[PDB]
Amino acid sequence: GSELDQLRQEAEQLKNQIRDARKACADATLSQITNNIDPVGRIQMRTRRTLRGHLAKIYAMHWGTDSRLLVSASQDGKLIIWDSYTTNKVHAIPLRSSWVMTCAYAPSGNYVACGGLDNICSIYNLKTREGNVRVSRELAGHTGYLSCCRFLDDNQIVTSSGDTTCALWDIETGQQTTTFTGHTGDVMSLSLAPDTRLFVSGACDASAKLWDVREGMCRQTFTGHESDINAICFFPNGNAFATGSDDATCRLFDLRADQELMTYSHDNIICGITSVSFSKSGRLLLAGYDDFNCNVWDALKADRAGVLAGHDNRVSCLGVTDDGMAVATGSWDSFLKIWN
Amino acid sequence: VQLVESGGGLVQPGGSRKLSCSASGFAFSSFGMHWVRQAPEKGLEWVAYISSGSGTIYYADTVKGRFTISRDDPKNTLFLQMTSLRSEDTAMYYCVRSIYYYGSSPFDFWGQGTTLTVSSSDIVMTQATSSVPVTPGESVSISCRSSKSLLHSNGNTYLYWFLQRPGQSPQLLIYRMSNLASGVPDRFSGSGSGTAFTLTISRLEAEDVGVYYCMQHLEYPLTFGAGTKLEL
Amino acid sequence: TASIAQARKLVEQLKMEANIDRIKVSKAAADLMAYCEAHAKEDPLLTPVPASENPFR
Amino acid sequence: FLEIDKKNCCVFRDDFIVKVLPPVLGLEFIFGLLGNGLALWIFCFHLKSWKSSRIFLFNLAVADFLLIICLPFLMDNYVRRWDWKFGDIPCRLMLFMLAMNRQGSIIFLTVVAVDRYFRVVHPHHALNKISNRTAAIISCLLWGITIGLTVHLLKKKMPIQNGGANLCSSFSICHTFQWHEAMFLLEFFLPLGIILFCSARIIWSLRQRQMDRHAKIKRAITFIMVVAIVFVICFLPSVVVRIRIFWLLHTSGTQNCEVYRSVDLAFFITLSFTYMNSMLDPVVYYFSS
Amino acid sequence: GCTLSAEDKAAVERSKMIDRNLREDGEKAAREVKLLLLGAGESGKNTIVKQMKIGIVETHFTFKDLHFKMFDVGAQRSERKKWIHCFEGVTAIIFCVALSDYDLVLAEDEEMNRMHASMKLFDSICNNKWFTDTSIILFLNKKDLFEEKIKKSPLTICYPEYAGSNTYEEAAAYIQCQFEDLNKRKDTKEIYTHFTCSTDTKNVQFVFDAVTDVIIKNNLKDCGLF
Ligand SMILES: Cc1c(C(=O)N[C@H](C)COc2ccccc2)cnc2c(-c3ccc(C(C)C)cc3)cnn12
Ligand SMILES: CC(C)CCC[C@@H](C)[C@H]1CC[C@H]2[C@@H]3CC=C4C[C@@H](O)CC[C@]4(C)[C@H]3CC[C@]12C
Repeated sequence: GSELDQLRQEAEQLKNQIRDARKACADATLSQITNNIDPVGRIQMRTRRTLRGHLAKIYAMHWGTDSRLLVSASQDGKLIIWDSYTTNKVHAIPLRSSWVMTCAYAPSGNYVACGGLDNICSIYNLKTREGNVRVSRELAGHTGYLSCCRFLDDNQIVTSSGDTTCALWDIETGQQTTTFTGHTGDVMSLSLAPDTRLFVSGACDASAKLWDVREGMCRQTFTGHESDINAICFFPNGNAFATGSDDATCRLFDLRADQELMTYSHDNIICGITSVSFSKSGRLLLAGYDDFNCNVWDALKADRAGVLAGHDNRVSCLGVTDDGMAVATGSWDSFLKIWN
Repeated sequence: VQLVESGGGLVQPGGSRKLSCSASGFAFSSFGMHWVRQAPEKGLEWVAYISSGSGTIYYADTVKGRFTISRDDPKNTLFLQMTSLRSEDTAMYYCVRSIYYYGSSPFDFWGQGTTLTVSSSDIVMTQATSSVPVTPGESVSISCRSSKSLLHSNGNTYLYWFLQRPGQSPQLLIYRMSNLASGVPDRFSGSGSGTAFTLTISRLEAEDVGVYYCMQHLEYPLTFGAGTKLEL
Repeated sequence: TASIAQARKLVEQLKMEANIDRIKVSKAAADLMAYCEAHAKEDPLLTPVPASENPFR
Repeated sequence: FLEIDKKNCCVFRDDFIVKVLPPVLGLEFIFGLLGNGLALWIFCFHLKSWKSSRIFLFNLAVADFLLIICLPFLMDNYVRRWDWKFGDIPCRLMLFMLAMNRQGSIIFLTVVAVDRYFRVVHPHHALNKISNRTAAIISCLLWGITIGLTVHLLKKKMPIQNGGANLCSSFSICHTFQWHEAMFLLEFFLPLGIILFCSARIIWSLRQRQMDRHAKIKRAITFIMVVAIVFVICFLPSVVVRIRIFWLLHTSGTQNCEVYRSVDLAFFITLSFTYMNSMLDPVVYYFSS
Repeated sequence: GCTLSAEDKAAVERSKMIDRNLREDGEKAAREVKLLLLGAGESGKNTIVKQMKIGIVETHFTFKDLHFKMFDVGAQRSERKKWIHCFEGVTAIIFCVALSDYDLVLAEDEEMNRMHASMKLFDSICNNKWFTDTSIILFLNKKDLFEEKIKKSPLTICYPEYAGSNTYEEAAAYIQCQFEDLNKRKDTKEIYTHFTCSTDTKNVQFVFDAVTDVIIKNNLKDCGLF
């Protein structure tokens, strides 16, 4: 009763204090100081390859770490591994549950991870002595659908689900080692830091949280959007990250100065974003939309400098290689394309 | 994982024969399969190749059209049929498995082969040495030379190094002249360029005694050099 | 009566997230500018790689 | 009029064909040209679906665009009262395009009506889900049984002396059994026995399931009768005239040709109905369907 | 074949066999009927499954040589706007409503009784953007107990604006019309309504007939005739 009111008032003035401390450290935005440099020219990228063979909507893709192999997942029930240079197919994997929503590639090349809408995260081994792929582990313990997964090393993995929970799993033993709690709504995405001692996650409560893998507690919270967060990614330096929301807006957040840096939006874009990704030097931000096409933003001046318009349905997933040679986009039309 | 060959023995001068292998322990339906000769006290030379799906077949120009490879995929049984036999077919035949996709390491598991004694252009691979005496602990080298470049345009170099111990079947050591097979120590290394190549050992143990062979896989026919033997 | 416990957890969190070190925004944005300036020659997509070594021709 | 090509044939040339046929073909050419040109542009630069039965209408749309550009030469032929001033070679193309782009419009006018039958009375079938690269095999074979029966009009020398002028005619009143004639009847009688059965069963099976209340599937019954009506209005009038010709050839021999003096004239008007389809084909199948 | 090496010519054939398998597996997914099952908890979904029994739960059965797969999502408890578009291309939606619940009052907010929640859920799933061309098969459940519960207590408690005689036939007819009045498409959408109470083989036959009509119309539209 009275304790409830006093605690609520205290927490509210704590929120006021956080806001005032955040506002006292801002004196100039990114546009002011970057108003000096020269804009990149219009980027023309052509479809160099077209990977085809999926029979339904494509939901996720991930680039292998050698910049030549990639994996993709569709509601057809298939997980496919491609060779980008020659357009060859290397492996096809059948799934037990058709309703998949994520996939990931291990940074060594030995494992892939899949899962969605079944509360499970399955781990497959690519390099076995018997010439096929068989399921190596099957992590259970979430009470909602899986919306992202990323390998930390060859024996750890991090997941986010629809029960407003993130988890860290030791694949060897098979149980959660750390549980990350604190969102109030469904968690839609996560991304790992370059050194893998931190990660960021984004949820349907219109906020983002930074987590510490070692000590397992929330470090920092980011607000400013107005709808779900569908996509999130780190800057190559590891000191910034960009979010893509459901209100036709992208945003850039800065870790050491917990502010908002810049907004990527236009008055003729009214539909939401599905995917966000960065360039090798962090000069380009690519965003996938559901107006059927992709957009390229000069990530330092907030103006559009290209369009990847070659898809017939919604653009669901998107990625850039580790050397920066190509871009891949997958679509609800069941096609994948590579741009250079 | 294992391959079991059968069918060998003493045959009449003019005759026929049938050789099988049973594959147990892996996914036989996704492996291309080779047959490979080796004469007594001599090198080993390739026979024939059937791919996964039984769509492509390659034969040995010394038996081309006089042999036949065949496959039974449901029951995991690979066949070779010698329709006509002659004096110079006295050897021992091995069966080797191989898979081709980006990053694979063909010629992994070599089978065990069966002996077969009969009653009585192509690239040039040359191992100039025949025997090498060397005491343990000190680094050793072996050399192999071609009649032309094996470096394709895409960047590969289809040179293979592998080893036969005294009384044993061979095992892959180096595929594509740079890469190391699975289960073998880092003591071995392969280097070279253009047409000339060297295999080397840094720390010498008592398990390296044997005979080394170099192969090329640039195109058919697949050609082997003579043996370069090492002694303790 | 779980409301007091949830409030305790929330107020602990609001205590601790108000207790970090902060820097200016101009310094970090200049750090972004520097990381962009010092890697410009290495990203193919920005300055188009010559047609003689991209493998997607 | 009795001339000898290799047979005993009558040939007539009246100052009446020039009075009626040129304007009729002008109407049948100035409309079919645009009617199939616009349809054929839409079927390749603005139709972005490409399912297994818009690659059976496309063949029908390219089997009558070719019997349109072939018409002005025959118009020239009649304006001059059976007088061919365009040399030997075109007189063998222009009698192979007409007789092959006509039988090749019937064939793709029947496949549509077997497609529909299988869609309606026999759902849950394999044949309704075929791929559009296994439907082009059938298109290429149906373009191969068409050309296969019309080549024998190429291996001849049609231009023939008629005393003064030259006649280029695949149709003549001769007294020998041929194969072109039997084809003229077979192109009509079999597709009738297919289309009528299909259109009766669709309409019956779409109304014993009480589905005849939705306002769009009560419009769908009419466009299954309209198509079967403009196939007996076009192709039938010129077939009973050939039966009449056969009866005239059989009741008396080819001894007094002027007996045919009337019936023959009628034929070359009624055959002008066979081109009529090719202009009201792309309105009851593509636009108003 | 000319530029390719000898090892790059076996990767191509491997990829072609992968293509063959992916193609031949897609002809078995397009030859099965998919249904999405919805209800309001104890709405008889369990017994309606029981009469047809062979995270998300999947049931499959067969009748007259036609494979059916029901997807039941009653345990998700998540925000439905994030995964409702996965079922965009199903054949039909089966909605189960128990009409022995005109007297029961829902627990969470005692004022509003359960059938009002059922009509809310029907009106929410019927007018979705993802299901604009999807048909809805409606089952009205527990009509046995309705007959005993209607005579003692009038349905005026839930339907004060109802002027009848509390007679079984017209009360049920009023309820069925009240449900079918929630539709707002009326041109590309049909609602099939059935009365069921532990009845045998009538539910299966009803589903088969309704799906046959759905597929007949879909085929007729596929060629441009509809
Ligand atoms: C005479 C004839 C000819 C013929 O050309 N005769 C010459 C003109 C010359 O005409 C004659 C007349 C009398 C005597 C000699 C020649 C062609 N087809 C047929 C048919 C036929 C009827 C139906 C069908 C099916 C319905 C599809 C097939 C063929 C039957 N008769 N017949
Ligand atoms: C769409 C699928 C079902 C194709 C079915 C159409 C096939 C089976 C049928 C329908 C109509 C048939 C054609 C009708 C027209 C003729 C003219 C006749 O002088 C020769 C046979 C021929 C050429 C038939 C060949 C076979 C045919 C094309």
